[PDB]
Amino acid sequence: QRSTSTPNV
Amino acid sequence: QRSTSTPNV
Amino acid sequence: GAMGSMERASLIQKAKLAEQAERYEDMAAFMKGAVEKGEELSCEERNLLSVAYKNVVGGQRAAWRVLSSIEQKSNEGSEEKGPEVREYREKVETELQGVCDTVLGLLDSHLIKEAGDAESRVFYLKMKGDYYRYLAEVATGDDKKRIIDSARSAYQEAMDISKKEMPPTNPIRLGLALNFSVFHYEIANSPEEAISLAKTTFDEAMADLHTLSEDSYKDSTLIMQLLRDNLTLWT
Amino acid sequence: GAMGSMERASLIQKAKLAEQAERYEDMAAFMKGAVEKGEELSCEERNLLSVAYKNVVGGQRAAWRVLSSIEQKSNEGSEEKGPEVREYREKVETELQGVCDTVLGLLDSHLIKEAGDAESRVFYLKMKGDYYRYLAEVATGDDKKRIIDSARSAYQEAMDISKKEMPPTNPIRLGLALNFSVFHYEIANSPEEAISLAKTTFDEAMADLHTLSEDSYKDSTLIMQLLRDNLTLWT
Ligand SMILES: *CC(=O)N1CC2(C1)CN(S(=O)(=O)c1ccc(I)cc1)CCO2
Ligand SMILES: *CC(=O)N1CC2(C1)CN(S(=O)(=O)c1ccc(I)cc1)CCO2
Ligand SMILES: [Cl-]
Ligand SMILES: [Cl-]
Ligand SMILES: [Mg+2]
Ligand SMILES: [Mg+2]
Ligand SMILES: [Mg+2]
Ligand SMILES: [Mg+2]
Ligand SMILES: [Mg+2]
Ligand SMILES: [Mg+2]
Repeated sequence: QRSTSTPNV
Repeated sequence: QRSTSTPNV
Repeated sequence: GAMGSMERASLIQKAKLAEQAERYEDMAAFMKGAVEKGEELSCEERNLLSVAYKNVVGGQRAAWRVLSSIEQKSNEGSEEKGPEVREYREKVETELQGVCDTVLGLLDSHLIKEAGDAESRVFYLKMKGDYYRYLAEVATGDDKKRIIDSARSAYQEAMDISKKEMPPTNPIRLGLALNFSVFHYEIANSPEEAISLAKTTFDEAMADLHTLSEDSYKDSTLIMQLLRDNLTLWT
Repeated sequence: GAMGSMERASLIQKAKLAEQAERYEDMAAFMKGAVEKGEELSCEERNLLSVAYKNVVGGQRAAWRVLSSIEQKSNEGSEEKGPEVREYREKVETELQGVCDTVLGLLDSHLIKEAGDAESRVFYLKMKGDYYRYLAEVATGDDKKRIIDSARSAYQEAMDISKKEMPPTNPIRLGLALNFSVFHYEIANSPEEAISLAKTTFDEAMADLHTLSEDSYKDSTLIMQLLRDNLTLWT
């Protein structure tokens, strides 16, 4: 599973 | 609410 | 056009890849290229064409509805915000119309005229009805009535063939009837016609389910549920 | 370019409309036009720029991953299917690279050089790191090492400023640290560096939460949870 980067907000 | 038309399959 | 140099089979292969990648604009371009090779399309290839353009126009229709709603609200106590909402709604609308015109163009040059089997001819005429219906959704001018009539005429021709040539459970026949019922309800201001068509279609399909294999039964009942969903919404 | 004739404020207004309509390619084009007016961007306008391009490149990255996986499988007992998978992966890759180059171009001409406040400068340097990282995801050639180093250098400059100029709970500082940790883990083959950065970032933010209003607390803790999610994944 891929690491999470900063999402849109 | 909108009527449902044929979906993709 | 731009796909002129690519093999038909490669266009079909790439359409399938684009579908997997959820790249529907690419998928549509590949399938337009395939149609423009001039050969008739198989059932699977018609499905690829359908999926690609439905997804493209579907996104445009959703965007158009968002923008139209904002525009309507602007025209109620509303503060003046200038021409931008209208301009941008118009931009999206023009693009949507362009996609519809592209599909109608493929149908007219020359998919429909070469389609002689019931499955192909009904499918293409349904598609013609659908894309005129999408044009009708955004029409307001001198031409809205003619667009509506064009949709009606395509659906009616498809209906006439489907009733003569296909069993009542045939998925193309069912999907056509579903969409023509939506036309009646949403476009033609004919809710009673819509309800009648959906009811009759459902009932005649129900009576023919016994003739079907397990797999065909699954296909037919899915669309029948959509008829039922609309009947519930409409009554 | 094509947005040269539109007012800055109209481009911003239309970017917001495009966001509402989930029209992210349009949103990106409007915000590119706004940047090219030559004025600095506010925090809200930087957010619009960010959202637009993140959504565009995000779809490209997802598509690229699908196609790369199909391509890898083709190269295992696999039957030869010709050049189409590679060609189409290359097409998507080229488009992705183009978007990255466009963003990096805006940053270089002239967003970064005019950014003197910590929030703006850190944000833009983070963005530079991110888009080099996306280039690195698809790089295989003579240049992969240099692309990685370019990402690293941008993130490091951003990190240095953020540590000096922003509290440990600042969302831009936190998001930068999150993304630089992902760089370390996913790109630079440095999982220990990734874990260390995520841990230290989380812990220093935790210790500063007491200084925050309810609303700022919400913002900081959201990103902290993402650090924690990655730490859980990575350990
Ligand atoms: C075999 C053939 O020509 N096909 C075209 C189709 C398969 C069916 N169409 S459709 O719009 O008629 C349709 C029927 C049932 C369902 I559930 C969805 C759509 C779509 C493309 O593939
Ligand atoms: C105020 C300012 O310059 N902003 C840019 C931002 C608000 C924040 N970035 S971000 O990538 O730094 C980010 C931080 C926290 C979260 I949750 C997501 C993203 C995104 C654009 O808006
Ligand atoms: Cl516009
Ligand atoms: Cl290609
Ligand atoms: Mg040939
Ligand atoms: Mg007022
Ligand atoms: Mg118009
Ligand atoms: Mg001006
Ligand atoms: Mg074999
Ligand atoms: Mg390449």
